[PDB]
Amino acid sequence: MRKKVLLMGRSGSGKSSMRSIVFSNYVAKDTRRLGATIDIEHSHVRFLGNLVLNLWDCGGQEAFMENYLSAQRDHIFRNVQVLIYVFDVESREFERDLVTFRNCLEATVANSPQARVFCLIHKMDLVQEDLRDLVFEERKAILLETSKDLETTCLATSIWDETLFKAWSAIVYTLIPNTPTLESHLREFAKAAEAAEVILFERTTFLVISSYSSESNPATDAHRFEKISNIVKQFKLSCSKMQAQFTTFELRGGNFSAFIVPYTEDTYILVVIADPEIESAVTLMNIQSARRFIEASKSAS
Amino acid sequence: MIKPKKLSSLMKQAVEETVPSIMVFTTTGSLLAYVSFEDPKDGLKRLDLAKRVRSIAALAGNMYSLYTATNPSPLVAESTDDVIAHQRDVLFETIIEFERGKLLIAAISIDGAEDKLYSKDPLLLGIVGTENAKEGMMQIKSELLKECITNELSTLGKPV
Amino acid sequence: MDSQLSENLLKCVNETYRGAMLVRNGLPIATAGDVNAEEQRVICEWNSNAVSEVLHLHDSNTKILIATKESCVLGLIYRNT
Amino acid sequence: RKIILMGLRRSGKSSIQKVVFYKSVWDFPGQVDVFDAAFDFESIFTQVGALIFVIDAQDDYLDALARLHVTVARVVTINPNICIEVFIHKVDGLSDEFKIDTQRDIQQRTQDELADIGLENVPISFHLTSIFDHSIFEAFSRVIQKLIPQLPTLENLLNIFCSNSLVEKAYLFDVLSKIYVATDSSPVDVQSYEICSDFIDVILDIGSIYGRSSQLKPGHSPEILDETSSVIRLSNDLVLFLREMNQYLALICIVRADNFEKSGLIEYNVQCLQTAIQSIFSPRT
Amino acid sequence: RKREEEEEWESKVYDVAKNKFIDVFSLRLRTEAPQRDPRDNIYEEVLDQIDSLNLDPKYDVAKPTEQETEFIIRKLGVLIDDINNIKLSD
Ligand SMILES: Nc1nc2c(ncn2[C@@H]2O[C@H](COP(=O)(O)OP(=O)(O)O)[C@@H](O)[C@H]2O)c(=O)[nH]1
Ligand SMILES: Nc1nc2c(ncn2[C@@H]2O[C@H](COP(=O)(O)OP(=O)(O)O)[C@@H](O)[C@H]2O)c(=O)[nH]1
Ligand SMILES: [Mg+2]
Repeated sequence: MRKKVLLMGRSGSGKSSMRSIVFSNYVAKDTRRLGATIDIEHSHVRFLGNLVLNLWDCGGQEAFMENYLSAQRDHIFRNVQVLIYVFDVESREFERDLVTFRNCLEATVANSPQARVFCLIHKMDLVQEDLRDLVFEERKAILLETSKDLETTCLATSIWDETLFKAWSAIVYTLIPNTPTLESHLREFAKAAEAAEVILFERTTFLVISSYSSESNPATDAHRFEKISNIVKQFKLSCSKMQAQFTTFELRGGNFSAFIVPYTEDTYILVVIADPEIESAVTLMNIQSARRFIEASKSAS
Repeated sequence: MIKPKKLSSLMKQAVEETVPSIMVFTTTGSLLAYVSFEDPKDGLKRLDLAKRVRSIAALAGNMYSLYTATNPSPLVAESTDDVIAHQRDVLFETIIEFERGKLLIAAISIDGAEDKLYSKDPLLLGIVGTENAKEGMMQIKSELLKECITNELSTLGKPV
Repeated sequence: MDSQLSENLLKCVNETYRGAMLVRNGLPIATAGDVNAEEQRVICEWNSNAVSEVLHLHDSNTKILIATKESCVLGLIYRNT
Repeated sequence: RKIILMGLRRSGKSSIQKVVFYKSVWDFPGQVDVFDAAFDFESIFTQVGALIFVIDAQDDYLDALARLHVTVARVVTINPNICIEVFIHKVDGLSDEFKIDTQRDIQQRTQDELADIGLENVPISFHLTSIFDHSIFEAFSRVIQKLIPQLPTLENLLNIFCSNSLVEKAYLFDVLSKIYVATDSSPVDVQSYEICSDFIDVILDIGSIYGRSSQLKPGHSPEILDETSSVIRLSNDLVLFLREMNQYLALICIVRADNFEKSGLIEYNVQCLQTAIQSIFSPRT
Repeated sequence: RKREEEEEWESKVYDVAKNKFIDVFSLRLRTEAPQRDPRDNIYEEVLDQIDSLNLDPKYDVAKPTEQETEFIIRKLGVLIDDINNIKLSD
């Protein structure tokens, strides 16, 4: 199963930085040494087994993207699953960006009429904090006026905080099929194991595939998933400095207990128990019961 | 899936004055569930009791694991070698007597499957006694708790 | 300890048998009356072929009524005087 | 007692307090030194037991060495119980051959002028620091170990705990500053110290996310919370585990997973070490 | 005058924590070892030559009457029924 994802945007908007940080295990300080992307850099990402993401890291320069809409129009915009257009919020040519975004939208509608548009308004860390909301809603009122042709969500991203993983989790959540089945599986696992919060990650990129939070969840932060993803990616890089693979995490807090163990061959599961009376050794094989069940299910199938 | 509240309700009815604590743990000392005679109301009165029960289970699992590699069954009952071939025995009860208490470690033979929810470590039932406790009543309580926990854990391998 | 076994053990003790001693083949299960100053280990270690015996210590004056069937021994404590 | 971070201009002191202190440490500026009477230097230097001088390795340091020597003479004439440490800084851009030659040149230039002055009784230590590495945390830990008068008792306790429990390496971190109060007699690997420093980051961040109910109650917690204990098993037959010792301390130990099969005995020895540490650090008569 | 009392306190609590530890390395299978002292066994015979106590279990047997035998065989059967009538739930 191949999904074709377009990564378009203006010159210097930061598309290769997002591709390197999310998929190629870069950090934010290492993207300053990234060179210019000449034409299109095709990337194949093995994400959740049989599903393969075709990432088309297109060049953002003007002579490249005049060539994209004229000669390579049939090669690029045909069979497009997700179109990602990246907007630099510190760009002084936003009216020049809107016309090019309209041209890319017109080519995408004329070639692949069943596609989803994501407008990532990048470089939000260069905007001061109290102005970081009403500026973004200023652009979000424009692009949603522009993008009435297809389904479009606009997200404010930056590589120096947790919003990048939220945006890329929202991007790859639509590409994963049968997500109500995984949501029902996580709901039944949290009901069976008496867990407050069950979050399923990916093994390599650590993007949040699915999550389920019960009413007994002690966490009140709405941006906790991408924060935990950043935590486990930083610790995976710390383990990879020692040439070792992180396998299991166990915690016993004052009122909680968090367990990060591998679930499938391509996932990690975070299980949080809100009851301190439940020991670690009960939950650490309560997860293994479901792991043995899905191994027995996937052995026959 | 194992419900520790079900195990606590199952072991709460087998607790008297002479038997303060009944706990279920693994051979590595990892505690699963435990009960007590009096329920503490203070937080620290729960914490020191939980630390004491965890230390008791941690020492008792290693004290069971020291004796599990010894087979004294050929050194009794002089008969033919087929009887010795029928003597593949595993430890199932262990009673330790002190001045100010008694300890009983019994391995719970879990049914269902040989690899259902344990990786070659049987669950151990730890029964703590006192000076006025009697060891024969502890064996009856141990076999009742074993035959109830085994039927309770016979429905393991819970799906999704 | 069950309530019906407790009242049965209270029915064991009377003004004649001043002490009741319930024991398995090797381990005690229930005590009533004055069971102290030895007179319990000799009941626990006791084993014989027959089923009905009367035993008293030759360095004491306590006479014990002992029955054994189905791997369960009942001991009754009363003074020889 | 306080810690004074001396040095010259563009030596790296403000970046040190940005990395370590900003995630009693005082930063005197690179100018208006002890010859100037802008501050009561003799009153401050009596109450200060640790003096740290930051020396840039890339820049010329002979004027910095003369300022260091007159500052050492000033603080020895103030009090004889001060500890002097030298922080060789900005070694991130230097090669592996350059660091050893710079350390040898700085130590040979300093320890002979110490004999030329005549104050050979005082001990002066030398440290290789860089703000982009974790060597600044290790150097500040070795500075802090001199000020604590309870270091050999904790070190002997960690030695007998590592020998008894088959623990390869143990540290007594402070979780707020990632500075270890005590360690055992075995040397500190940088690959071990990086994962031991980031273990606290993972624990504190997950406990900040999910420790919202009770935890930070303004009046009082109705139930006393458990100590924060964690276990991480790695793929290279090594297990890292933490146990919260005090309100600000923790004990991270590195143990092989062959020796972590008997984790209950290690847990009992951790509890006995917790009792020993809480009885040492309690107020007494 | 007060630091030495603190040092003595730390020495005695170090001795307490040293005595309270568990030697994990001694707690392993040190078996399949050759013998060390197979000669010092004559102390067993020269101490247990007699030592005034080789005495059998005493329980000096008198003969029971049929009334007490009938009483105890009636009591032991219903106590055995009480034993096998046990239950975990009340
Ligand atoms: N402050 C800030 N800088 C960014 C962000 N994203 C990217 N950058 C910087 O902007 C540059 C963008 O270069 P690049 O990713 O190659 O642009 P591209 O050719 O459109 O892919 C990088 O060197 C980054 O250092 C961001 O979110 N915030
Ligand atoms: N790249 C790099 N720069 C450093 C390092 N240490 C210090 N610096 C720089 O050197 C400057 C030193 O300033 P500093 O002496 O601390 O300012 P002061 O405390 O006010 O005197 C800082 O602004 C840092 O940017 C290092 O290890 N690497
Ligand atoms: Mg690019």
